[PDB]
Amino acid sequence: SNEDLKLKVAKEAVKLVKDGMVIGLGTGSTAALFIRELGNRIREEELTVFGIPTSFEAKMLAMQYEIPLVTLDEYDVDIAFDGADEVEETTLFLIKGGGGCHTQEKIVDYNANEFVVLVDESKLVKKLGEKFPIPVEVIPSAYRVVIRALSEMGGEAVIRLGDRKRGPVITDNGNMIIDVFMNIDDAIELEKEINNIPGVVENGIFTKVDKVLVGTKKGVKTLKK
Amino acid sequence: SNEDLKLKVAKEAVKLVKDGMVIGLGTGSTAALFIRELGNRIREEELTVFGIPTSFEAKMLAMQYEIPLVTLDEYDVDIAFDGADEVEETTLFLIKGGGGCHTQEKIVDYNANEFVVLVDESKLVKKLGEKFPIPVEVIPSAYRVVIRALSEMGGEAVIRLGDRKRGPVITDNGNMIIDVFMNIDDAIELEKEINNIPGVVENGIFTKVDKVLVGTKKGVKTLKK
Amino acid sequence: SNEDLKLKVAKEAVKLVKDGMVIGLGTGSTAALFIRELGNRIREEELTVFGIPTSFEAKMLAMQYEIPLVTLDEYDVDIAFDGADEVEETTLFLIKGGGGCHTQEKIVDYNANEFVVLVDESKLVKKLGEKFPIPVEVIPSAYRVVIRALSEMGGEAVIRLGDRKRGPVITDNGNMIIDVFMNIDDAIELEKEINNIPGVVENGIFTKVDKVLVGTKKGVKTLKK
Amino acid sequence: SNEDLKLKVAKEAVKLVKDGMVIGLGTGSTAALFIRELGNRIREEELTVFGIPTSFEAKMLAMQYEIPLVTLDEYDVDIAFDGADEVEETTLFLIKGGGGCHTQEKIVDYNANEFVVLVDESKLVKKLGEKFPIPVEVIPSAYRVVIRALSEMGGEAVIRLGDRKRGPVITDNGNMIIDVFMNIDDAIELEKEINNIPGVVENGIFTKVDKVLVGTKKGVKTLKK
Ligand SMILES: [Cl-]
Ligand SMILES: [Cl-]
Ligand SMILES: [Cl-]
Ligand SMILES: [Cl-]
Repeated sequence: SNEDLKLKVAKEAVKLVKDGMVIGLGTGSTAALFIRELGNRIREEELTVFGIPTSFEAKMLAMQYEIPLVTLDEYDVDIAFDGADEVEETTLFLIKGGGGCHTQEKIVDYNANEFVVLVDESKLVKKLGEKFPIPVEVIPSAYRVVIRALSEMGGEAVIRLGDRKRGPVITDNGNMIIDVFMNIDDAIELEKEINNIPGVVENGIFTKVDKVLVGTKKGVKTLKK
Repeated sequence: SNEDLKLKVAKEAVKLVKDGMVIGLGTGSTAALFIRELGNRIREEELTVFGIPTSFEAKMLAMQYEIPLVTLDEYDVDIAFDGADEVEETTLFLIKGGGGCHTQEKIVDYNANEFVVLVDESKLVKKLGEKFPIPVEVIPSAYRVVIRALSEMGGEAVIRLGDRKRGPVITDNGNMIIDVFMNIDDAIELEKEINNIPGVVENGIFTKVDKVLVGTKKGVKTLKK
Repeated sequence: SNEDLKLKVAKEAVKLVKDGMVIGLGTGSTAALFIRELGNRIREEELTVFGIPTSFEAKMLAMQYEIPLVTLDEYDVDIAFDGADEVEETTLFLIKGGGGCHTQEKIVDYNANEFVVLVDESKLVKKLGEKFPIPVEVIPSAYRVVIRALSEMGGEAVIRLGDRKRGPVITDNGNMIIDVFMNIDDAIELEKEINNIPGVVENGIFTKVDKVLVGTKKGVKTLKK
Repeated sequence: SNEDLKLKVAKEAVKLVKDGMVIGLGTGSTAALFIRELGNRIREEELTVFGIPTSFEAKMLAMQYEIPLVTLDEYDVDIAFDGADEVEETTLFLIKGGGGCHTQEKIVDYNANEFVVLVDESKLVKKLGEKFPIPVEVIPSAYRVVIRALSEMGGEAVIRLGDRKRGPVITDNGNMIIDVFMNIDDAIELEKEINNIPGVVENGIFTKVDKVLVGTKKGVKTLKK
């Protein structure tokens, strides 16, 4: 699972943090390494830096690494750092939500002044959604009719089931997750269309990325449109 | 308040129900009268009719009037009956969610085989949203950034505060409500764009309807197309 | 995982269902097998039987096996069937909530006219909670202070984390789960005390049951008192 | 409604705050005045004091008066300040939850090193629960069986309905509120018994106060012991 490349991008990403910044703390294994680096760098350099978490996980990690936490209802974010399940090469469109936290991730990431994605090179894809389903957070009363709508749109949609709870996985917001495989022609339009299905709260297509840091065997390349 | 006209429309609407149907049970004063009529009809004619609620209000009234409730996750709705805050005369577009329940309302109403709106004549308007704000259900962590997005779209947005609970009104789904006055040029497109703001769950613009029953002093008229 | 003994108990349990009943549908592998048997019986005998689910799992299985679902807010349950993580041999006290659904389970199971536990023989224990921790559903804001409370009570408490969603496991009600090992010397009082910790929603000690059906190699035995 | 008395208690209460403390920020009109006073004192004396909110209201007010906010999952509370609907004179037992926020209030207030209640003189009563119902926060699926349980206990239990939303008032936690009139013979035991009803999250009886500051025409008096 490319941990050395993940750590490499985390250590490079943390250099972008400046004293006085409010930083969005992403979710997933790559973000988690970044949160540890930020925690270290805050302590060792006596920085005044606050974090806004994108999940209970990010919140609990921040606490462990002693990053002061604030909320988006109180502060704007200077830079949001987050991972991705896929990054489309030519567009820098993402699929996120493998970890079931795409809703709070999007809220922070799209609202930050800058949104930086942190990935190892294996996340790069030629075609978004070819090999990874789109996560969709759904109001529980609407699961059947959202599966219908997604199926009408050409998707193969399945409810995400839990490993440590019986039945559907539940998000930090109390909703279910449907994962849907789609042939994505126009990712911007598809993101809009899925969100307009009654019962859909948010989906894992991200189309507003400022830049992508990619850990490779050679180093860290930056991608920007 | 037009109670006479509301009762008239409810009494006429209940005649559309056929034995064996699953009926969507709307929310608000007019839908409440309909639920009473439906319960009375089920009793007096011994119909086998089930209901699917759009709110905890609808669930409680169904209990009170002995309408057996099933779930949208198992059954499609033959006819959904619901109220509206505004019905635009030329388009039959609606604003709903004055009572805070537009999200579950839309899940039921848009998915019903037939969606029938029940209003008294006072709800008819020349221009949608000229005199009533659009309810928007919002993930609580996102309220500040959603207010910003709505303001940047030209809206006057205010968080709805409560009287029987201190602070923000909370929906049946656990979220907050922002009410936003907007100049609605293209209702179909605005509905879509509001839903694509991160942190927005659903909004009160409704642009799909089968027919609108309107209680007037001379009787109930049916609007369609 | 004793699938023969679980299937055996499910097949015997379904015989207790009578035409016209409302049946509580439990959660977990043994309950799932019962739900299938029930659906088969309803179909092959053309029974008029309704279900009330204890979880999103039970809801989905009821859909799959064509059991019409109603609500506890409208109907009482004739017989609730559910599984257990442990059944104490002398008292028939249980631990439930291994699958994270103990809160809704307890709501249904304690209120049913008859509550029937279904287990294979491996679930029988000499001492409740010696080898299995008590699940505790917790308001997220409270997890730290609940860990403290449970520790004061002599428990070793740990937040349940997931792998299909990053971070804490979230219940069907949107809360967290703390699992706590305790030396249980009065189950009835411990259940009551845990529930009086601020931030605790419900716990997995069950001290009310009508009978326990146990699948053994020599047949299904029935335990009571 | 005794506004000058509330103000005078708030002004006296704020003197109890010391630099470096973490303070619990209560809910309701009297607490809101306290929050204003605290915000003023933090700014004017350049205190390093943090607040932990007991509601979305308290969080919103803190932000408005620029009190830095932390969470109970991160920090313990030195002093929690909160209001009350009733304060029984001889015992200092309280009823809280008039504003629908008793659950988060109890989580903070019971966990504080010191819990201070702020009331005007009109909140003092001879007998707890004689003139005011006990708020009870209830899992929505359980409202009928919880009404039943409370009624079996001798209570007159009624669902609290909203005025700025249709149907049941919903808490910050996404649950319903049932208000129940009871003849309270043993408050400590009743608090425990109500909490052990399946589907009850928390109730408004509070039995653990350190002191009560009372606003009277003459001044502010401290009740303790
Ligand atoms: Cl995620
Ligand atoms: Cl509404
Ligand atoms: Cl479970
Ligand atoms: Cl309150």
